Amino acid sequence: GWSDTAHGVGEIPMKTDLELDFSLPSSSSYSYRRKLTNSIPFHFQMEKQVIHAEIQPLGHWMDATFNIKTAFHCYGACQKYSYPWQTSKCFFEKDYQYETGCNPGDCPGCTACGVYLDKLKSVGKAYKIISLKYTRKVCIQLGTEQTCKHIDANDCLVTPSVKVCIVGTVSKLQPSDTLLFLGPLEQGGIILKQWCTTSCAFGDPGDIMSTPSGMRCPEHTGSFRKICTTPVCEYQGNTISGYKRMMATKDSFQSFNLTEPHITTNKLEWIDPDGNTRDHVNLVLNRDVSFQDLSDNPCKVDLHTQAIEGAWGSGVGFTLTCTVGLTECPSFMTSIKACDLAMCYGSTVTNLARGSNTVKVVGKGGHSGSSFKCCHDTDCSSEGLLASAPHLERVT
Amino acid sequence: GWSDTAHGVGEIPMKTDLELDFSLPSSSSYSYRRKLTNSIPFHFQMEKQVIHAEIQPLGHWMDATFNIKTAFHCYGACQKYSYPWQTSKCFFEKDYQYETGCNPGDCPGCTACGVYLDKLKSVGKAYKIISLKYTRKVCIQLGTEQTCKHIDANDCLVTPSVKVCIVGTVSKLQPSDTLLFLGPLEQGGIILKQWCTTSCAFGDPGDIMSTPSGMRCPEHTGSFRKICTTPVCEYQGNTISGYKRMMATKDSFQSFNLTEPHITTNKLEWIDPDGNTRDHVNLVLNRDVSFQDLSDNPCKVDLHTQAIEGAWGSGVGFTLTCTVGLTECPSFMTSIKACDLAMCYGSTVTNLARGSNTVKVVGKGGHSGSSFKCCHDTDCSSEGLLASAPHLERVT
Amino acid sequence: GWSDTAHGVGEIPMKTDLELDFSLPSSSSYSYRRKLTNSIPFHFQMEKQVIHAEIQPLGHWMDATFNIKTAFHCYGACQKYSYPWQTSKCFFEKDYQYETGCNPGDCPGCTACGVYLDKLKSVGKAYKIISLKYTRKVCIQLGTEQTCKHIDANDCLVTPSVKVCIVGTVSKLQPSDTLLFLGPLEQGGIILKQWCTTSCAFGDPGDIMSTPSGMRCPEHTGSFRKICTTPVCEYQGNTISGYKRMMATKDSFQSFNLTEPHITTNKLEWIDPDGNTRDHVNLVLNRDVSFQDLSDNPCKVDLHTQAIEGAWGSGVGFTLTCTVGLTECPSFMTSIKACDLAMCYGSTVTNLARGSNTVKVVGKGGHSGSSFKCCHDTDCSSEGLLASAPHLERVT
Ligand SMILES: *[C@@H]1O[C@H](CO)[C@@H](O[C@@H]2O[C@H](CO)[C@@H](O[C@@H]3O[C@H](CO[C@H]4O[C@H](CO)[C@@H](O)[C@H](O)[C@@H]4O)[C@@H](O)[C@H](O)[C@@H]3O)[C@H](O)[C@H]2NC(C)=O)[C@H](O)[C@H]1NC(C)=O
Ligand SMILES: *[C@@H]1O[C@H](CO)[C@@H](O[C@@H]2O[C@H](CO)[C@@H](O[C@@H]3O[C@H](CO[C@H]4O[C@H](CO)[C@@H](O)[C@H](O)[C@@H]4O)[C@@H](O)[C@H](O)[C@@H]3O)[C@H](O)[C@H]2NC(C)=O)[C@H](O)[C@H]1NC(C)=O
Ligand SMILES: *[C@@H]1O[C@H](CO)[C@@H](O[C@@H]2O[C@H](CO)[C@@H](O[C@@H]3O[C@H](CO[C@H]4O[C@H](CO)[C@@H](O)[C@H](O)[C@@H]4O)[C@@H](O)[C@H](O)[C@@H]3O)[C@H](O)[C@H]2NC(C)=O)[C@H](O)[C@H]1NC(C)=O
Repeated sequence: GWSDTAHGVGEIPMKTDLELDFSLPSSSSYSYRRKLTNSIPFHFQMEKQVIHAEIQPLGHWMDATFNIKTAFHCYGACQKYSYPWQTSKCFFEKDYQYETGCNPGDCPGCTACGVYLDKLKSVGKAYKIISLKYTRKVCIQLGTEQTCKHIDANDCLVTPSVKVCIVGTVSKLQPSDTLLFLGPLEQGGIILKQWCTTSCAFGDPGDIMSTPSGMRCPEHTGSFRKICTTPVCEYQGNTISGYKRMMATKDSFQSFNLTEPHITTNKLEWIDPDGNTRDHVNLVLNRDVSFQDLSDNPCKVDLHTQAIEGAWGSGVGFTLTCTVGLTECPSFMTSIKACDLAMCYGSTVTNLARGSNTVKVVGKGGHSGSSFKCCHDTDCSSEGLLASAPHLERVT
Repeated sequence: GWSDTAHGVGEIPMKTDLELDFSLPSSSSYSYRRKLTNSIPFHFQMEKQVIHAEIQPLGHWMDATFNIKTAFHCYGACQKYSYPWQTSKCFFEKDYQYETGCNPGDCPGCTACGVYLDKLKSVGKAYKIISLKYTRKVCIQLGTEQTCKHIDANDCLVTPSVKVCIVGTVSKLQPSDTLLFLGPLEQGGIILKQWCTTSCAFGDPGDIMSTPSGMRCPEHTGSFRKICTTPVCEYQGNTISGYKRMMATKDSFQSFNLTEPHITTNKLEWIDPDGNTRDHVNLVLNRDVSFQDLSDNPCKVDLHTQAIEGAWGSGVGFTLTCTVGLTECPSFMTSIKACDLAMCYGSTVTNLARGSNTVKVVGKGGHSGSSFKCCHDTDCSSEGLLASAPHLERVT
Repeated sequence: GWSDTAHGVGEIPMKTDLELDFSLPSSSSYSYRRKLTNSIPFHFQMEKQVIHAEIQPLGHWMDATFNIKTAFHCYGACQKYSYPWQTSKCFFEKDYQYETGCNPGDCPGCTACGVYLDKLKSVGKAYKIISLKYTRKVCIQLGTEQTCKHIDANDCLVTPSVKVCIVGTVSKLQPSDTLLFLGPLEQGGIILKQWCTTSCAFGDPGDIMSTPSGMRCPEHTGSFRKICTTPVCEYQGNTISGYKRMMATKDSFQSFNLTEPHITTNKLEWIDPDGNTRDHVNLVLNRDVSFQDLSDNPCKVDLHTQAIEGAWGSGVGFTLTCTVGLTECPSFMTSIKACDLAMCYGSTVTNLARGSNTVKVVGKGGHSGSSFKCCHDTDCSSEGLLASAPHLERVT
């Protein structure tokens, strides 16, 4: 039956006017100009590849000094007086109250132990990658008709007589990677496969995180001990911060650079300047009547967003229930996408029958204000649906 | 010399009857029907891509409550009486016996500390990915001759006059990834790059694991302390379970969905419903006498499984020593595979000489009952060999 | 304008003499011989793929036994006497001096605790992967003119009349992976995604590391306690070494084998014997005057290395400032590379104008003696620059 999922052409090579087959750096453009005989001008322009990363913003990674202080007062109870470290942003406290052999002179009590972090200094911003999308802008002008589109990696553009396909194993960054920028985005980031998430301890990568909703403080896994002169508190645990431990071995981690980067709340956009990342590009110009666009179809698709579940800004994603009506075709195998005002975040291939169908699409990314709509090609539903906030909370 | 490792054709494009070049979603089929002139019917059917993951079954991940109880009895010795927590599936015990200042009234002893987990609830099944294989079923009918085969990704099918090649960077899942299904497989899983393996502590991802051979209990890394009234036990360590720590930040991890999934002891089979994963498909129909199958060869290959070492169900794999006899050809460069009744798990390219050769193939996956045989194309040895059980034991 | 970044050709398929399109194992060669009519001999030889991994050498991973000893002497002070474990390569010490109820008989003192590791045995060498590069040697002989080059994956070779392109999702190993060889390289390695780097504790993968600059000892995160007869030291912490914990579950990790491997200080070179890794190969022989090499250009490029910053042997890399003069062309979009005597480590695509330009290239890898030069094609600067030593130190 009919289907538009195949993005490509059927051709007779004998009838092909021109074929291009080359490898191009991701960071390179390409321009080709030849006059086609009848003279007909012909222009093929491919732009630099653009990386689109849906990111979770993690805030500022913090450096700090580890401190422990004892406070022994002979007065009654431990809670009745408070202690100097309790003004710190992050402190962990243990109180040895009404226990014993340990009384210093003049005291016939409370022994307050306190570990806290001060000299807090931001060392860079961190982002966790939800999804990655690689696109290139391609413009084709055959005579007086121009066609421009943004082509995804491993996808093809089909015009009445030109087919342009890209194929590239471009994938240095991975989803759920953690990007750390010690400076402005322009100066590049560091990829960290290890970054604390479910069990952030002091000294872990990402231990102290200054977020917009306040500070996020690491647990101290060491053990306390009361020494018995006035008692002194002792802590057996990690003293050195996660930042200092990473910088000491910093050259162990993978960097990645960014040219002209643009950033929003949930998305990072740049061009990778590494000229070694190459994809394969194939262009075929074939003006014969037998040059068939494989995606041609007389089918019509009506879209309505039925329901939504799941979260925005999540590597788990959201699930979008679509009501897809099909007319003018007995069946039609196609792709239905989840898109908002900005762009799309996921697609599902279904086999549609005459009449109404129900189609569920899993999207990944988006923000609080994204109104995700069911989309086909450039046709989306009239209405969109907001998703739930993502669960990204330390348990502490 | 001769060689069948190249899966493809040499053609004259002028003599090509038809060429198809398109990108297709992994989750999409494709059908093409054109009448070839002489009329000759021609049908090209490509099916959805099927993901084959050799998995290590890890059992049920468990949620639990952390408990600590003290038991002080004045009677002699600590071992002589046992304690209530010792019926729990997972408990860790420390006994302060015959030590000191700490005696409560009426006692002129044993102080039993016990941390244990109860309210154990299964929260999902977990699997570690050994290997990944992406296949598509392709059927070609030129006139009255039909050819169907399952093509691996980045491989080609060659018929007397048709060449079909697939090229796809399809690889979202990675080997040694950990898949967690909070529900039935149908409802999808979560990818976890961090999952405890060599040092499972309480609070780690995968801390409490209910396996078929019984329970697998996490270590508690905290420290004990006897407080001195009857003595009270104190524990400085993580109280919150790994499950609760992950759910609190669940939206941080990558999901993956599965359509019509099928599961065995060591293998998970499904179709990825994400329509954004696209591979490149190229078909060439060329009926000219100069259309040469590059893998054509008059060579004959005899197979015998010599020995085996290594383990089934292991990402390290097993090594299969093959005795490969070659006749009717001076040399022959080919691929020798390790396959069982179900399918194949690895292949090795060698350069064979006239007579007997020894060829070692590394396979990954399989199960206890798999009888791995040396195979060439569809020809395998008569006899197979069982492999060793995999070493997948916590040290505890 | 002009550009040589596109490695490929523009052709008329009708005028094509011969086209090859096949998939080949990475571990396979290929040879094709046909006589071209006028007879003209034609030879196309493709060699096995070669993996080039820039590695950071980590030294010998060590197995050990965990020991704890108490030393109580009644004499004055703890420092005045030293203790037997202090000859061990790795020991961690805690001294309970001048504290209290605990005095054994004949003593009216010092209680020395000592945890140490002995029976140290090397269990294998470990390497962290900086970067990966996949190359194949390809030779083309059309009549009396031969052209040989080493082609990178996803790149094309262009001769006056032949175009050879490779496209392959070949990427089992990943950058910043950790390779462990329990034996000689020939016998294969194990990939470890978890390998301690910023917080190496006893029991972590890679806990005890014998490096050329001496030993690297793990921290012991447990807690000490003085028991009160002469006092006994107690340690609550992990007793079992990282090696023993991995071997107990060894079959959980991914292996990779190596044929004829060659190793230097900063680079590992081999051929992957897995015959399932396949890339796509396309050859086009087209001797028509319209067969245009897309990289043809009359431009000339002068090179001078301006400055360098960053480190050799680092997954973060070094930044190379190049002075690139352009003559004979108004503009020229090209690739400028960072290479030393051995090979290249990175490239940057720029748009050059008439006259002098400044171009910054990020390289990854190299060694202490590498003199990195700015390069274009096979033309490099006369002078090179040394980079800084990488920061790869445990904080301890
Ligand atoms: C591609 O990305 C790379 C990583 O994102 C970029 O590397 C960065 O390049 C900058 C610019 O040179 C370096 O900054 C330099 O730092 C050194 C040393 O300073 C360090 O030490 C002091 C003292 O402890 C400390 O206070 C600093 O904060 C630093 O930690 C200075 O001497 C220089 O003058 C300059 O400030 C970065 O260090 C470096 N990043 C890393 C991780 O090494 C690279 O430049 C990018 N290249 C391009 C072309 O975009
Ligand atoms: C693709 O895969 C995704 C992940 O595998 C799928 O996401 C899952 O979708 C189901 C169906 O809606 C969700 O189940 C819902 O859960 C919410 C909330 O329940 C949670 O909280 C309660 C209370 O704490 C707890 O008891 C539960 O166990 C849950 O933890 C309910 O309100 C709903 O009625 C429904 O039960 C899953 O939560 C969700 N998974 C995740 C990880 O979020 C997705 O549906 C798949 N899509 C397709 C098309 O296959
Ligand atoms: C591809 O790579 C694989 C991994 O690098 C290779 O697997 C290795 O193959 C060798 C050769 O057979 C095995 O060595 C064998 O070990 C067993 C058991 O010995 C173990 O136990 C003892 C006692 O505890 C201990 O002392 C040893 O050190 C071992 O830990 C012996 O019975 C055999 O005689 C032989 O020595 C390796 O064990 C195995 N590696 C792993 C991780 O299992 C594989 O051979 C490679 N194949 C090719 C074709 O290159």
